[PDB]
Order: sequence, then structure tokens, then C-alpha cells
Amino acid sequence: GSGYGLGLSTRTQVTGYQFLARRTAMALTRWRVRMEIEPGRRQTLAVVASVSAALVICLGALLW
Amino acid sequence: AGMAAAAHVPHTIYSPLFRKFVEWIEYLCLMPIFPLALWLMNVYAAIRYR
Repeated sequence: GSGYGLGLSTRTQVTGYQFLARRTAMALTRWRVRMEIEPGRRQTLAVVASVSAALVICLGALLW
Repeated sequence: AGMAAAAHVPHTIYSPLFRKFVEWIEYLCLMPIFPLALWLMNVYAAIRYR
């Protein structure tokens, strides 16, 4: 009980946890949770796009 | 390290994202066995130099 250990988990629970984390992170920096727009994700995707763009140029150079 | 993990894992809590991550390690380990064993048996070089 109490969720101790390393038991398996459902994909619904994975996004469930990940949602509560985003909401709490927003509370520490913006002191509000209305979240009319969610800038937390938008700022993260721009980083993922930069890393992905860099790797694509490496594949191009490796293929050359 | 095994004894250390054996003593601490049963009384701690881990979030769903980490439990899902330890699960996928098994599948990531199974997939490379066949491609690697055939490489060790030299099959890819044997066929390419038929």
C-alpha cells in the first residue's frame, strides 16, 4: 500500500502526475494558478526545437 | 550497490514518471541482443563478401 516501491504504472497516471507538477511549478514563480495561457510548455518546446535542429545538422554533416 | 538498493527501495516513494522509466530499460536491453550476436558471429561481413 501507500504506493511504495517500483510497481508498474498506467499512461493515464503518467500524464496525471506531470500535470500536477506543471501547475505547482507555475505557483512558485507566478503566484497564481488561473493559467489562461500556459507559457511553461511553450518555453520548453523552444529548447527541444533547438536541440533537434542541432542534431539534424550533425546528421547532414555525417552523411556528407 | 545491490545491498544498498535492496534496503532503501522498499520504504521510499517514486513518482509514476520514474516507474515507467525503469520499466522501459528491460525492452531497451532486449532489442540489441540479436543485432549484436549476429555481428559477433561475423554474419554481416560474410554476406557482404559473399
